[PDB]
Amino acid sequence: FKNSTYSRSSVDVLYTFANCSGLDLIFGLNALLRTADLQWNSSNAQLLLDYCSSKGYNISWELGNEPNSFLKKADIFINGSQLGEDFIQLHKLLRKSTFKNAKLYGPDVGQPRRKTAKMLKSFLKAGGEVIDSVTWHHYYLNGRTATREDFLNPDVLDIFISSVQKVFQVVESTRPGKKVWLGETSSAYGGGAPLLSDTFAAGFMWLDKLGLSARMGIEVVMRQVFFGAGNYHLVDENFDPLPDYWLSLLFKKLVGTKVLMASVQGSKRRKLRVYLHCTNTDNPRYKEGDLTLYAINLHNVTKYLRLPYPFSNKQVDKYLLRPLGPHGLLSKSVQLNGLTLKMVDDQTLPPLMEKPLRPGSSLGLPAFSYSFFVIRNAKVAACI
Amino acid sequence: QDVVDLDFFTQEPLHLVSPSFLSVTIDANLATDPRFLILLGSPKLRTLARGLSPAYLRFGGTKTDFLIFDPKKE
Ligand SMILES: *[C@@H]1O[C@H](CO[C@@H]2O[C@@H](C)[C@@H](O)[C@@H](O)[C@@H]2O)[C@@H](O)[C@H](O)[C@H]1NC(C)=O
Ligand SMILES: *[C@@H]1[C@H](O)[C@@H](O)[C@H](O[C@@H]2C[C@@H](O)[C@H](O)[C@@H](CO)O2)[C@@H](C(=O)O)[C@H]1O
Ligand SMILES: *[C@@H]1O[C@H](CO)[C@@H](O)[C@H](O)[C@H]1NC(C)=O
Ligand SMILES: *[C@@H]1O[C@H](CO)[C@@H](O)[C@H](O)[C@H]1NC(C)=O
Ligand SMILES: *[C@@H]1O[C@H](CO)[C@@H](O)[C@H](O)[C@H]1NC(C)=O
Ligand SMILES: *[C@@H]1O[C@H](CO)[C@@H](O)[C@H](O)[C@H]1NC(C)=O
Ligand SMILES: [Cl-]
Ligand SMILES: [Cl-]
Repeated sequence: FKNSTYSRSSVDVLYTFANCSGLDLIFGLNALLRTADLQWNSSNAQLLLDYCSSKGYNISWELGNEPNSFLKKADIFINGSQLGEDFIQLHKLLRKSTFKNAKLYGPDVGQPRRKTAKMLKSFLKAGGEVIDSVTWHHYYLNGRTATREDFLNPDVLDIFISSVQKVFQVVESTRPGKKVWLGETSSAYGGGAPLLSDTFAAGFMWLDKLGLSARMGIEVVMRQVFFGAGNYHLVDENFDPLPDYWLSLLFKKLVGTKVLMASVQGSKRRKLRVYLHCTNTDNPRYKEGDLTLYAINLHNVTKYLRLPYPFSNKQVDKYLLRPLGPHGLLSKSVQLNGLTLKMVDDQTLPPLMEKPLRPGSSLGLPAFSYSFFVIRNAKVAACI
Repeated sequence: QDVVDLDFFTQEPLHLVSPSFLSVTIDANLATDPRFLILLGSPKLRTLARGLSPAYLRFGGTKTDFLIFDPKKE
């Protein structure tokens, strides 16, 4: 890994892309700029903070990426204590800037291996007072070795639960109640699994990760990547959306901020994975008290879900995603309720069209599929 | 039997996620592409980006720790 420079121009491209897209930019600062005695050298960050101030850019900050592997990446070891002190120094710089209330997130550690958990714990002891959220990273697989079977394996999906429990064990011991974010996450590291991370088959891991993150207390999940060289991109090299972009858009239209719980009465409780939130109230079709159920079927047959009292006879809207043939789960095209999802034109997203079910029918979920179901007139007090 | 009974807990919210719960990254490496300006300037890509608003966009990656700001560069 070689040092590279970037220009005011690059900063403007990035800020403008975020600003004109309605996204909130978080900019990671270079943590490997070190003084004689291995303190963070804040002088380059200072130049960037000055420049961003002078342009009225509203930007949030991070310092370093995966500091746990600095020794491997750059033959420099920074312990969590020191990194905490480095974050304290960035916080003082932000407080003296024109955006004195700017947010600071970190430390963007990898998933909690023994040595990473130790670094995170010492970082939160030293620097935890000045971060607005704890960021950590998660991948299920190595993109080089990942198989199609891995992407469909509930034993692979389930490992994420132990990672989340281990991060919360460190946070609750050092900074109880601090918000916990996934700062970088996807199916597979090393740029994704060729012919897998860009397909319908990637959607099992992405929708399960969202479900479990919400259920377990993770407040924000940051998908590696929106756009880029890695085939875990949501949008390909031709600016065409891949199935995970359509999955992500549908999740945003349907799923609300209030997290509830669903479970399957069977003991098996594998391969059939269920999540329940309040419906997104910004959705104009739906109303206060509506529920959004989402479900993953990793069985090789259709399953039929029955809603409990008092939701059994409610009007339900189905939003079932299935691949466009002929490449099955390895397709880069998806249908919603049997309609291919495609841009109308370069400026126009299509409508995402519900399929109303007959009231009191069981919820059909084909083999190797995922679906959202909105329960209309659910009248759930907790959602109102 | 392929029929499955669901149990729902609806008493109270167990958690509150950010409205930006589903956020995205751009890898820091993408700023070393000579076409950075053309790519992020794409009207088509901005339409897709707007679709995911509200969201955080994290500009970060391995390259975060190998990028130096140079105010003289053009
Ligand atoms: C399908 O998967 C089988 C194991 O899963 C179980 O059997 C199927 C038929 C479903 O009822 C599922 O709900 C069960 O958990 C395999 O043993 C079998 O070889 C696979 N393929 C078939 C039968 O088509
Ligand atoms: C998290 C890192 O922070 C990411 O930078 C990294 O991806 C980058 C960019 C990607 O295109 C490239 O294939 C990989 C590995 O060379 O580096 C993530 C990853 O996919 O490994 C992850 O480590
Ligand atoms: C990057 O820059 C710093 C100081 O500007 C220098 O000490 C370091 O050797 C450089 N890192 C690499 C990997 O070349
Ligand atoms: C930090 O880096 C700058 C320029 O790269 C250097 O000239 C300066 O002396 C360094 N500051 C400290 C305190 O080591
Ligand atoms: C910056 O952005 C967020 C909205 O995404 C907002 O909460 C905050 O008030 C803004 N800060 C300033 C000083 O404009
Ligand atoms: C962490 O590193 C700093 C800076 O090199 C050092 O002075 C300190 O003693 C180390 N902390 C621990 C707990 O080893
Ligand atoms: Cl450490
Ligand atoms: Cl990239």
